[PDB]
Parts: sequence; structure tokens; C-alpha cells
Amino acid sequence: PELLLDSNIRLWVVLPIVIITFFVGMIRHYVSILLQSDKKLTQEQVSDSQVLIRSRVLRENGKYIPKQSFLTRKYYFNNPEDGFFKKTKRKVMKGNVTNVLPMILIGGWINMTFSGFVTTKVPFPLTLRFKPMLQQGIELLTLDASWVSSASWYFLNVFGLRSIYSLILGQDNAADQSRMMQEQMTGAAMAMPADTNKAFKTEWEALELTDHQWALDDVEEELMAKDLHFEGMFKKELQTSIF
Amino acid sequence: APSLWKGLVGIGLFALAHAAFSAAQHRSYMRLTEKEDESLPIDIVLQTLLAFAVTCYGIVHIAGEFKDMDATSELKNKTFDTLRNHPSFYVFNHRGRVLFRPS
Amino acid sequence: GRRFKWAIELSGPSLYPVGYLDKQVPDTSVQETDRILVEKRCWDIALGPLKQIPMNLFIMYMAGNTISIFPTMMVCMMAWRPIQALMAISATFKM
Amino acid sequence: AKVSELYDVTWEEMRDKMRKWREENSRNSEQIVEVGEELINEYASKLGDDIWIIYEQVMIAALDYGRDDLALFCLQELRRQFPGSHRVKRLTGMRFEAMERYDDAIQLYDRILQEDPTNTAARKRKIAIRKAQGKNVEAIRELNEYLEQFVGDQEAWHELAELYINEHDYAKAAFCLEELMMTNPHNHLYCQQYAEVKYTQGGLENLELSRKYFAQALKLNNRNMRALFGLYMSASHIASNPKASAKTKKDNMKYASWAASQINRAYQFAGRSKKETKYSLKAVEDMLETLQITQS
Amino acid sequence: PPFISEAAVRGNAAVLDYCRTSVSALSGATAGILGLTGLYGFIFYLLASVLLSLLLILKAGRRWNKYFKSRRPLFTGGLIGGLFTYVLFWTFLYGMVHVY
Repeated sequence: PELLLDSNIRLWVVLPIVIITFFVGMIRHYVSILLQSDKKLTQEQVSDSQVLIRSRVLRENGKYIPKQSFLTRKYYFNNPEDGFFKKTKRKVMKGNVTNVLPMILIGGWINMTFSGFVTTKVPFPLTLRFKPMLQQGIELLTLDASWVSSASWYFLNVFGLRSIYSLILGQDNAADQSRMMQEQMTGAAMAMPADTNKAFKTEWEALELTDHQWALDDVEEELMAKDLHFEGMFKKELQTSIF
Repeated sequence: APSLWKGLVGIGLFALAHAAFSAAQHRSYMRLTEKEDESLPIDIVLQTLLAFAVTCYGIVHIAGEFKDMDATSELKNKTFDTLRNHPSFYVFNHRGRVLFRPS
Repeated sequence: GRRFKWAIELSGPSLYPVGYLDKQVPDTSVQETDRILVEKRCWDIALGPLKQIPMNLFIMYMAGNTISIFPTMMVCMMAWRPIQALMAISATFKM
Repeated sequence: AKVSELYDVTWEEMRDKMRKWREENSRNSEQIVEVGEELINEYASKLGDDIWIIYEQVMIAALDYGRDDLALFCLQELRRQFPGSHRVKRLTGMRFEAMERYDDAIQLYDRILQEDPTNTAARKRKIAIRKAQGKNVEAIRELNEYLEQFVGDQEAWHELAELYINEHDYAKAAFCLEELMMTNPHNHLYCQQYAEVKYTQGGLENLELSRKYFAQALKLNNRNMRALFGLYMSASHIASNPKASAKTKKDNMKYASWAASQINRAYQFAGRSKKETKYSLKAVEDMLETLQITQS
Repeated sequence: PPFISEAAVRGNAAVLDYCRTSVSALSGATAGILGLTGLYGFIFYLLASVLLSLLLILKAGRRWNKYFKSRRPLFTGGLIGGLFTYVLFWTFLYGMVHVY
């Protein structure tokens, strides 16, 4: 420990840079929420989207289905005579997650404002080939690389609060009536691309590739068993009265 | 119960801050005297570790949900009586309507 | 029958229903098992990581030997992708 | 009890209880209105986002119970905040249909459809209007058309099944409930209703299928006694029919006998709750003994 | 086990990650308050993570099968990002008190 620093530089650099990066992240998040815009939806695209969801749930949950009704559904989807997939046919800079440019600009402005500065030292032993990285404005060759400048301080700061931001924020799930509309919107946003023919053919062949295994036949497992949960359960239902 | 845990967490954080202030004062005194390369006293180090462990205990108890993996137990107490009626289709033709007409 | 005494009986007297079909249309029997194409496809999937290295070699050459933030950040994530892909090879191997 | 209930309560508990009521979508319009205007006059301070849904639920309940004054009182407040909103328009059309002059609510629905092409609520309300205005066949036709145009709503499937129940059409209701069970295989209630519909149809093969689906939902929850009763009755009926194999008759008789012991014990440990449960226990005991003599 | 709800798993994972992040953040403050060498600091961070994992296991105790299907995420989870956010708060109060 050396290089006795002033107490009036830590109160005008560290707290300002921390608050700046925190509120810059908050601004970015809230502005991203604000700029989000809904997408126009045609009733037809919603229609094939829901048809695809129906085929998917048929593929996923098909064990608990009467065999006759299962082949009825499979034939209706396939129907080699007419078929619904076969005839019903429709007709047919480099912005990449822009979050690096703002942080780079902020770091560049912060480094431009502070020319010759010593913010804090890092306990971690660092090599001398990272000295041009870290100081960038201090004319010292005998000094160690532990003492970093404000640029690296802010660069480590933006990653320090990356997981902290999610602590304050979170996910939301409400509006049961609007939940269905959200599901249709997202599902048809999945089904935007105009490749209906190949998707229909792929689903048509995939549905044939599925087999049937009635999971309802295995009933004998339950018959030879013990029913004791239904009274520990029944004991804890009695105490509650009627409001 | 959660209020007690929150208060305990706050008290632990305050104790940690006080230990930090004591260590800062110790280092400020150390900068005064030449050489004397000694470490900070062990009593404050034990106090700050006690504050570290105490706040670490309530931070786990504050956010405990641990909801059941099985979804059959969440539609288990629900009866078919409530499921039969739906918010979408609602006919306003009942005898209670004309029974409650006059009061 | 009279043994049950109370016996309530219920009788039932354009094709708009979606899937309900008047004609039953049984006689479906599909036996298709084509494992060689699946094996060829899955064999080519495991060859992707081997081919994903040459262009990162070319990119590291284009990066040069200039100590700067952009190249060192490219190099830090260049090796992170394999090690992050090597943390869950058990599930991929099992599937 | 009104003042007593109004004493030992906080507004937070009231709001949480109403949120739970909305989650369960129960019918307690009396109680929903009773607590509705109370939080409106007592707190009336904050939770505007909550209070909007609160207002809508309160007027929905008041339309059912006895009170259009509070319905209009909440309608004016909803219109004050949101000048143009389709939900308020749908609610106003519902109230209009409730009062008189259904045709005005009708053209309101067509204007809503003209503005927003994708509006399921307006079409559902029109379908419900023609359900009570004319015959149910036309309403079924429009519901089938809308279900073609979306194929997304489970409530539409259940409403179609319920409407087909009154027409004694269990063939189509079987497909409807099969489709509804497809999306939700863990819901034993739909399985129980499907087994009920299949049993009502009749036939030995339908009886066996209904029995096996009664048994499947019995192990998923272990809460329902309706399913075990249906299973026992299906076993007894398949025993009654002469057109059966010997071994299947023996195993079905074993199933019925085991269900009988389950009934006996379930009513037995219910007897320690009260002192009048012994009479119910002996009633069900003679019931099971008589059916056992019938089967044996 | 046949049917699994994604909402419950998501909530469990969110709670676990939130606890792992907060514990690591406070462990960083403790290390910055004391002030050690890199090796000792990393070992201390690992010890804190192990103690948190043991406390999380003790929290569940019986009937942990319904709560967690396995225990690998409880042991090994959020070890790199948690260390990344721990390094921030370790050096945040380290130089603030000693250097300044």
C-alpha cells in the first residue's frame, strides 16, 4: 500500500461514476420498454398458428386418447384424398443487439473528461502487458498495473451490476383475459415467415412418423395399491369452517 | 415473522457498517505512525464475521417460495362447480334478478 | 334390470363439427423405421464444432498482435464458447 | 355479522380476497358487491391499477345482483380515465343487453368488429345474445364457425360441450371433451366428465372405456368419490350384462368389491368428526350390503 | 414426476439465483472490509459459496424430492457470474478504506 491519495477525489469520481452507470442502465431498460411496439396480425396467420399448436399438442399428448379418435384426428389432418394441409395454400446499418455502442460512448466520454487520474488499485496481480489497457493517460513505467484508471473502473462496474439489475426487476404474469391475447400474439410472431408449404409438408410427414401407445391400458397398477393419502388429506380438510 | 428477519438483516448491516468505520479509523491511525506493520485487532474482525453470518441467514429466509413441481396438486382442491361457469359466456336471465329487483 | 331397481335410461334421437367424422375411416397401418438417415444427420451435427474453428482462426489472424480491448474481448469469448459447451456434454451424449 | 365482519378486517386482506375470488372466478356477486363499494368508500386512495379491475368486477356483479346505479357509477369512472377502450364498450353493450334493446348492443358489436378485426370477446357476447334470443342450434352454428376461425379457446370447447349436453348429443360431446382433455391431461375433472358422458352413451365397450377412464382419474388426485362411485357402478353393470367373458366378470367383481371396501372405510373414518355421521355410515353400509347381495 | 409445471421450476431457479447473487455480493463486501491476497480471497469466496449451499440444503431437509428433482444446480450454479459480481464489491470497499 502506497501512493497516498486525496479524500476529495474519491467523493467526486467513484460515487458519480457508480450513479451514472446505474441510472444509465435503468434509462436503457425503461427506454427499451417504452420503444417496444406491437406488430400487425392477420386473422389467417393466427389461424395456421393455432392449427400448428393443435398438431403439437396432438403429438405431445396422444397417449391418453382413444385409438379410434386418434386415427380419426390423424386422418383428418392427413386425408390423402383431399387433405387440409395439401390443398389450403397461401401465396408468397447492421443493428445487432445495440447495447455495446452506448456503453462504449459513455466510457469514451468518461475517459476523455478524466485525462490523468488514479481511481483505485485492483488486489489481483496483473501483468505489465495490460498497462496500456489500464492507465491510458499516466506517464509511468515503474508503476505496477494494479492501479487502474476510470475507464477500467467503469468497464468492471457495468458487469458488476449485471446480475444486480435482475434483483430489482423480474417477470410479470397477470391479466388472464389478456393472457390469451398475449399467447396468440407471440405464437403468430413465431409463425411470421412465409414458408407455409414446407412447414405443412414437414408436419404432414412428422404426424405419420408418430406411433400410438395407449397409456390408459395400464390400469392394473392402481388396483393393487394402498389408499392412505385420502385420509391424511381428509383429516386436514375438516378443521376449516365455512365463512 | 418476516418483519423480524428484515429487522435482523438491517441490524447486521448496521453492525457491518460500524465495523467498517472502525477499520477505517484503524487504518487512518496506522498511516500516522511510521512502520509498525501490524494487522487490525481480532475482536472487530470477529464482530464483522458475526455480522456477515447473521445477515447471510435472513437473506435466505426472506425470499423463500419453493413451490411444488407437480401441477396436479394445484388443481387438486379446485372443484368442477367453479370450472363449469366461464367469464366469457354469461347470460343475465335468472330468477334472482327479478327476486332482487325491488330492494 | 330389476336388480338395480332405479335405472334411469337416456336415449339419443352439414358437417360443421371440426373433427367428428360421419365415416369412421379405419385401416391405418404405418411401419416406417429409417435409422440410417437419422444416423447420418446426427453424425453431421457433431462435425459442426470441428468446422467452427477455422473461421475463428482466420478472425484471430485478422485481429493481429495489437493489445487492445476489442481483440482481447474477442479472445476471452473465443475460448468461453467451447468450455461452456463442455459443461453439459453429459446430456448431449445421453441424447 | 355484517358489522362484526367489518370490524376484524384490513383493506389489504379485502383486496387479496377479491384477487383470489377473481382467480377462482366464482359466483359471489352478493359478496363481491358487498365488499366492492366498501373499499370504494373506505380507502379510495391508491391502487388505481387494481381499482380499475375492481370497478369492472363490481359492476359485473351488480349487473347480476340488483343494482344498475352502481353499474353506471363505475361506467362513468371507467370512461373518465380511458376515453377510447373496447373493454368499456363491451361492458356497456352487456349492460344494454341486460336492460333492453338488444339490437343497439348488436350494432355496437359490429362497430367494434369493424374497428378491431380480432375481437373474440365481442363475438362471444353476440353468440351468447343469440343463445338466449333464438334457438340454440343457430348459436351452436356460430360457435362452430368462430371455433373454426380461431381453434384457440378452451372455453369455447367447454361451452359447446355444455350446449350439446342439453340436446342429448353425446357423440359430438365426446369429441369435444377429448379435445379439451388433449390440452390438459393432468385435469382429472375433464376426465371425470368424459367418463360420465361415455357411460351415459351406453354399450359394453363404452362401459369398459368409461370404467378405465374413471380409474385413471382416481389415481391422479385421490380426492374424488364421484369417480369411484362411477367405477363401482360400471363394474356392477358389466357384471349384470350376460354378454361378457368369465374372467373379465371375475376381475370386474373384484374391482367392485374393492371399491365397496374403500367406500366403507371412507365413511368409517368420517364418523369420528361428528355424532350424526353414524347414521350416514349405517345408511351407506346397508346400501353397500344390499348391492353386494345383488351382485353376489 | 410425470407432469412438471414450468412456472414452479422457474420460480425455484429465480429464488436460488437471487440468493446466490445476494450472498456473493455480501461476501465481497466482507472480503473488501478485511483485505486479503488473491488466493485467500478466492478460497474465501469458495468457502462462502459452499456454506450457502449447505444452508440451502438444510432449508429443504425432508420432502426435498418435490422441491428439487436433483441437487447438481444447488451445488454447482452461478459460480462464474456470482464471482464476477463478487469481484466488484470486493475491490469496491478495499481501496475505499485502505488506499483512500
